[PDB]
Amino acid sequence: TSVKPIFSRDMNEAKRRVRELYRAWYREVPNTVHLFQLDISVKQGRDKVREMFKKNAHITDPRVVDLLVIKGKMELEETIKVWKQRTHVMRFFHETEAPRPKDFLSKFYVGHDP
Amino acid sequence: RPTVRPRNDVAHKQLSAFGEYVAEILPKYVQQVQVSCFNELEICIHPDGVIPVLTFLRDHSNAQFKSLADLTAVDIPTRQNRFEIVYNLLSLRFNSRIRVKTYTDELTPIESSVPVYKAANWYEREIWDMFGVFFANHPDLRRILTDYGFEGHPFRKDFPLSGYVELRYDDEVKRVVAEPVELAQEFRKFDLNSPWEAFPAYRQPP
Amino acid sequence: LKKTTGLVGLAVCETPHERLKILYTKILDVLGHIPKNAAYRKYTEQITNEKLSMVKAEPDVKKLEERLQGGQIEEVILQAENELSLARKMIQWKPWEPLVEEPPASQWKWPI
Amino acid sequence: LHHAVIPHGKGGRSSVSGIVATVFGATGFLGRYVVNHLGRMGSQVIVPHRCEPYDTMHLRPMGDLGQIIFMDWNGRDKDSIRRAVEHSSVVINLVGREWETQNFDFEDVFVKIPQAIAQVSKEAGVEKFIHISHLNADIKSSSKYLRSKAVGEKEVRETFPEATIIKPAEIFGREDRFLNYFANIKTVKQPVYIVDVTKGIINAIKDPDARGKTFAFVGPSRYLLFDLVQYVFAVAHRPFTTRDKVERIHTTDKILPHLPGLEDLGVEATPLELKAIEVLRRHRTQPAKTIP
Amino acid sequence: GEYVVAKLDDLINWARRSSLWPMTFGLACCAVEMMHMAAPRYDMDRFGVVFRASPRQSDVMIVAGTLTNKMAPALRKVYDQMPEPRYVVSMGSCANGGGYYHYSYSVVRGCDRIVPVDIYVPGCPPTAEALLYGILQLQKKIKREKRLRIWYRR
Amino acid sequence: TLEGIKDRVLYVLKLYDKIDPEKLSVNSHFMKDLGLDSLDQVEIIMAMEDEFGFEIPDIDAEKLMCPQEIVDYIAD
Amino acid sequence: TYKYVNLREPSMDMKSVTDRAAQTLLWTELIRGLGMTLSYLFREPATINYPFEKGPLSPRFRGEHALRRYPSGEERCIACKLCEAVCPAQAITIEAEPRADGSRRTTRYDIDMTKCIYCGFCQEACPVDAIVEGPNFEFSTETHEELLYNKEKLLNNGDKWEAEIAANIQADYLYR
Ligand SMILES: CCCCCCCCCCCCCCCCCC(=O)OC[C@H](COP(=O)(O)OCCN)OC(=O)CCCCCCCCCCCCCCCCC
Ligand SMILES: NC(=O)C1=CN([C@@H]2O[C@H](COP(=O)(O)OP(=O)(O)OC[C@H]3O[C@@H](n4cnc5c(N)ncnc54)[C@H](OP(=O)(O)O)[C@@H]3O)[C@@H](O)[C@H]2O)C=CC1
Ligand code: SF4
Ligand code: SF4
Ligand code: SF4
Repeated sequence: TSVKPIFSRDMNEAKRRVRELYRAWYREVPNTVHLFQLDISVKQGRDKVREMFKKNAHITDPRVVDLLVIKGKMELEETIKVWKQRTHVMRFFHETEAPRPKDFLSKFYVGHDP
Repeated sequence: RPTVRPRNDVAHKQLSAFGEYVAEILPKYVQQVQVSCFNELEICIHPDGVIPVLTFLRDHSNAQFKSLADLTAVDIPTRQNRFEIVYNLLSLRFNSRIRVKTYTDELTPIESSVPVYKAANWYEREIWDMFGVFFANHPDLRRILTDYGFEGHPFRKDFPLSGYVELRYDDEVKRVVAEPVELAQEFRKFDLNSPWEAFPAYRQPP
Repeated sequence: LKKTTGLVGLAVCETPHERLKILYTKILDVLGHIPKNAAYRKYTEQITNEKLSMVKAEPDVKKLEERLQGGQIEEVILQAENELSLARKMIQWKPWEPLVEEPPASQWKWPI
Repeated sequence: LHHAVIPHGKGGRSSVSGIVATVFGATGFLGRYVVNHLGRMGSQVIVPHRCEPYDTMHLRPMGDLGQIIFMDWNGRDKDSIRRAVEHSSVVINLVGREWETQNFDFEDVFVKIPQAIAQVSKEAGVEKFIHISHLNADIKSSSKYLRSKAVGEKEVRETFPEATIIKPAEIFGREDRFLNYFANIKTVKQPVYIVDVTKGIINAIKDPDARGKTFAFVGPSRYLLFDLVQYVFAVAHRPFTTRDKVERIHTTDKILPHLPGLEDLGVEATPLELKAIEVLRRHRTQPAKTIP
Repeated sequence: GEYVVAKLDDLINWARRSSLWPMTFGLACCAVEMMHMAAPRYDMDRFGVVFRASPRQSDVMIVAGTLTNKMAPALRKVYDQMPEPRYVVSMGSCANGGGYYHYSYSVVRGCDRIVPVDIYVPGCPPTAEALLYGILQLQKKIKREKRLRIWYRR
Repeated sequence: TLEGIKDRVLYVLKLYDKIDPEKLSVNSHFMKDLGLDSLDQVEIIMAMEDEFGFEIPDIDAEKLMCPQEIVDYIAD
Repeated sequence: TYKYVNLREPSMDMKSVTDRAAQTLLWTELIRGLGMTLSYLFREPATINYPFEKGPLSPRFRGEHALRRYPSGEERCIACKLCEAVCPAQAITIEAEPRADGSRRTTRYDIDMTKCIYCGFCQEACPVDAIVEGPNFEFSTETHEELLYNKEKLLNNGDKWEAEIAANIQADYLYR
C-alpha cells in the first residue's frame, strides 16, 4: 500500500492545506464581487465557497485531497488575476438552469431518467 | 517490390546496439528496450528515472539528444498505470531520434523535466490540462488549452467526445452561460471493426 | 584564430587545446569516484581517453576538428563541459545500481 | 396529445416542451423575457411583428434551429392574426404602448387589438389564452391608459372566457420604464420583478387550474413613492414623459386580496433590493422603508 | 408625405450599404480567404468595404473561423460594443454550425448561439468570391430595409 | 487590557451570526457547546485576525477552540 | 549544402564610407523604395469586375451538393450509405426502404451544410455517381435553417445543375 505522495504525507497535513486554501478563498470573495461587478452578495459568494468545500468532506485519501487543493489553488489564481471573465465566475451559480425535480413523482412525470 | 516499404538493416543494428548501451549504463531505471520494424528506438523506464535518464541522453557525449521534439501522454484505461508519458528526443550530432516512455496513474506525480529541457514547460502543462497528470516542481503548472474553470481532462478515454456542458448567450442575464449539453443530432457511433483477424504476426497468445 | 564560430552565443576559444586537456583531465578525475565496474565509468573513460589522445597528438585546430567529428572546436569544448556536469550528477543518482522496481505485468504490452 | 407535441428531452435548448406559442408584442420589454423562457425549454415560438426584421434580431439566439418563427402582422388585419395563431396551442398577448400615437390610441392597443386577437384565437380553436392587463386597471382612473386596460380586460374575458388574465404592478428590470424612468428624471407602490412576471406567465401556460382565472402579480414589499425614488437615487449614486404617464406613477397600487398571485403559480416574488443595482448600475457615472 | 419617407429610406439605405465597414474576427482558416477578398483580385475596398476597421467604427462583424467556448465571451463583448446599425456575417461551416468540430467539447456549435446572424456563407472555407457574394447579399438586405417607412406608421 | 482584549473577543463572536448569543460563554468550546464545524472556527480566527490586526497561523489557530484560548493567545 | 544570408564585412575605404554617409543623409535607399511603389501605380491592376467577371475554376471544383439521375430520370442513389459512412463530419443522414415498385431507394437524404467540410469524400465513395459536389458556390442564405438540406432540396439541385455537372464529370472522370 506504499505510494508516492503529492504534497501531504497524511490527512493531518492535507487538512492544513485545505484550511489555508479556504482562508484564501474566503478573503478573496469581497474583492471578486467588486472587481467583477457581480450582482451576488459577499455572503452568497462565501456561501458558495463553503458549499464547494463541503461536498468534498468525505475524502480520506491525502493524495486526492492534495489534488483537490491543487485545483482549488489554480481556480483561485484564475480569479485573483482576472484571467476569468464575469461569465466564468458566475458559472458556479447556474442562474439559467431551471431546478431539476428531485422526488420520485416529479421525475416520474417528466421522463424516464432515474 | 514497388509497393512495399524497404527495410534498413544498418539502422536497425545501430539503434539496437545503442539501446543496449543505454540499458547497460542506466540499469537502475531501464525496464525495456525495443526497436520497431521501421527503426525507432524506444526506452521504457521506471518513472523515477525521468530526470537521470533524460539528463544522460541530453548530456552524454555518445547521445547529445539536445532537442526535445515532443512530450505527450497516452491514456490506456485497462492498465493499472493508465497514463503513458512519452518523450521524443532528437540528436543533431548523430542525426538520430529516440523515444523514452514511462507511466503514472491519476494520483502519482511525475517529476517535471523543465530542468532538462526548457521546451518541456508547455508540454507538461498540456499533459496536465488534457490528461490530469501532475508534474512535480513545475515552475507554473496550470491549464493551457481548455476554457477557464473547465472541469475534467478531455483527452482521457472515458471523457465524452462532446463533453458535459455547452455555452450560449442568455439575454435574461446578459452574458454567456454554461448548461448541460444537449445535441439536436447525437453523434452516431459506428462499429467498424471486422470480425476477421488482419495481422497474424501480432496475434496475442490465448 | 577564426573570427566567429557561426553559432550565436558560442564565443571563439583562443587556446582550445589547453582548454580541452583541462576538461578531459577533470572528467577522468571525476570518473575515478564511480565504481570501477559501472558501465558509465568504463564507457566514459574510453571515449574521454580517445578524445584526449587526439588532442595531444594534433597541434592544428582544424586538423583536430576533422578528427574529433564534433563540429567546431568550441562545440567540442562545450560537449566536454556537458559530460563533466553529467558525470558529477551520475555520482548522486548512482544509475549503475539494480532496477529500482519492476513494472506491472502488462505495463508495456501493446496492443492490449 | 398529438404526437408532435408530446414533451421530450431534459428541458433544455434541444428538448421539446410541447408548447406551441404565438406571442404578440414579443419585440418589447416583457416579450424578450417571455420568448427567452419559452426557447430555453425548446418550445415552438411564433413571433408576429410589426417592426423591421432588424428589430427582431435579438430574439433569434433564444431558440434552437427552427424554434423561433417570425411573421408579419397588422393589428387591424384579422387575416394576419389568423395566420399567426391557427397552429398554436397558446396565445400570449403582450401588446401595448405607454403613450398614444397618431395611428394608435390607448383604445386601439388595449381594447380593439386584444379583442381581435382573442376572437380570432377563439375561432381558430386555440386552447389557452394569456392576456396581460394591469393591477390598477379601472374605468374611473384619471389615466386613459388604465381606463382602456379595464375596458379591454373585460372584453377579453367575455370574448375568450377561458383566458388567463394577468394584472402586474409596475415591472422593474434592465429595460423597464420604471426604475430607469426615475433615474432619468401620497403614493404607495408595489413593483414586481420582470423575471417573476415571466415565470408566472410560463407557469400559467402549464397550470390547468390557471384557465379562466385572473391573477395579480405584485412584488413582496410596498413602498411610498417618495421613499422609492429616494432609494433609486441612492443606488444610482446620484445627488437627491407624458401627462398620462405621470398619473399612472401617482396611482396607488391596488390591494386585491381575492385574486391569486405569484405564490399561486409557484413563483417567489423577488425583493427590489436584490435586483435594483442590476438595473441601475449603468446609471452610475440604505434599503427603502416599506409599509407594514 | 409617404413619397418623402420612401426616398429618405432609399438615401440612408444607399449610404449604409455603400459604406460597409467590417470588423473581422480572423479566428481560423476562413480568415485566410477574407484576406484574399481584400487582396487585389477581388479588392473589397472598391465596393466601399474598407480593409480593416476598428470595432467602434464598424458596421458588420464577420465571424471567420471556429468559435471556441473560451473565445465566445470575448466575441459577444465585441458585438455589444458595435455602434448600430450593426450586422453579423457568419462565414464558413465552423461559424455556421460548428462544422468539422461540431461534436467537440470545446467548440460553440455555430456563432448564432452567441450573436444574431444576418448572412450565412457556406463552405470550408467559402472561396473569397463566395464571401464577396455574401457581402453583396448583405448589401441587398440593407437595401430592403424600411426603417423610416415603418417609423412613420407607428 | 486583559479584560479589554477579552471584551473584543466577545464583541467579534457576538457579530458572528452562527453563534447563538445566549449560549456563548467565555469558556464555551466552539465545536462541543456551540455546535460549530471546522470551517466555522476558521472564519472566527480570521475575524480575530482582523480585530487585533495580526496574522494567526494555522498551527496556532487549530488550538483556539474556545474564547478563553483566544483571549489567552492574544496576550502572548 | 548551405549559404549565408547575412555574413558580409562592409568595406572601410573612404569611398565606401562616404557612400554609406550619403545614403544615411540623402535617404537614397528610401528613395529607391518610392520608385517601386510608383512603378506599381502605373501597372494595370489585377482586380476583376465581380459579379460580371468570375475567378477561374476547374472541373474538379467542390461546390454545392446535388443528387443526380440516370438519363431515364430514375435516381442514381441506391441507399448504399457509403457516403454517410465515409463522411468526415457526419454531415449526411440517410434512411431507406423498398420503394413501391420494390426498388432500393432512400426515404431520407439530408446534408447538414453547416457540418459539411466540402471535402468531396462522399462523391469519391459513391459507386453510382449519385451524390456530387457541383460547381455552385453562390448559395449563401439569410437563416441557418436554409442550409439544412433534405432530399427534395438535393434532388432539385441536381435537376437545376445537371447540365453543368454532367459536362464537368465528362471532363474529369478519366482522372478518377
Ligand atoms: C558651403 C557649405 C554649405 C553648408 C551647408 C551644407 C549642408 C549640406 C549637407 C547637409 C545634408 C543633410 C541632409 C539633411 C536631411 C536629414 C538627414 C537625416 O537626418 O538623416 C538621418 C536620419 C536617420 O538615419 P539613420 O539611418 O536612422 O541613422 C542615423 C542615426 N544613427 O534619416 C532620416 O531622417 C530618415 C527619414 C525617415 C522618413 C522616410 C520618409 C521620407 C522618404 C521620402 C522623402 C523624400 C524627400 C522629401 C523632399 C522634401 C519635399 C519638400
Ligand atoms: N411594463 C410594465 O411596467 C407593465 C406592462 N404591462 C403590459 O404588459 C405588456 C407589455 O409590456 P411592455 O412589454 O413593457 O410593453 P412594450 O411597449 O415594452 O412592448 C410593447 C409591444 O407591443 C407592440 N405594439 C405596440 N403597439 C402596437 C401596435 N399598434 N400594433 C402592433 N404591435 C404593437 C410593440 O411592438 P413594436 O416594437 O412593433 O412597437 C411591442 O412589442 C403591455 O400590454 C403592457 O401594457 C402591464 C403592467 C405593467
Ligand atoms: S469553416 Fe473550414 S476553413 Fe473555415 S475555420 Fe472551419 S475548418 Fe477552417
Ligand atoms: S463533402 Fe465531405 S463533409 Fe461534406 S457531405 Fe461530402 S463527405 Fe461529408
Ligand atoms: S449517394 Fe451514392 S454513396 Fe450515398 S447512399 Fe446513395 S448510392 Fe450510396
